[PDB]
Amino acid sequence: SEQLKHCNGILKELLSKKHAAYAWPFYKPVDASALGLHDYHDIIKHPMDLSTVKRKMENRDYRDAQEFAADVRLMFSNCYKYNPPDHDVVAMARKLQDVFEFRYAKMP
Ligand SMILES: Cc1nnc2n1-c1ccc(-c3cnn(C)c3)cc1[C@H](Nc1ccc(Cl)cc1)CC2
Repeated sequence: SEQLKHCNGILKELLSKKHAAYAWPFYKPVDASALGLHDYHDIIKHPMDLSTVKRKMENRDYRDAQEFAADVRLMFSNCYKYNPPDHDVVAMARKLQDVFEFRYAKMP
């Protein structure tokens, strides 16, 4: 749909070089074992990341823009849930979510 094209545009922007300084932690699933975060999957029931959103978009998994937005917001919420509020990754999440929310609000 036209709204899903707008969502795909947002996704492309979130993955683009101009946001890479703060978007990079969200590019791929959290590899909890690689990071020593042995409680991550006890705390985060539904992991999400931009590569998974992209795969879902490419596979036409999303019914509508609302479903896409719920996944992007789940990704940020997982970050806010797991990490202390003063962690660098939380500051990066807030900045990337600001990009997302302002452009999602421009949906046709
Ligand atoms: C998102 C998110 N939500 N919870 C976490 N993550 C996260 C995802 C990926 C990476 C990572 C590390 N390497 N690669 C290639 C990816 C690091 C983190 C966080 N760690 C972190 C993040 C940013 C900075 Cl500046 C310092 C530490 C802790 C776990």
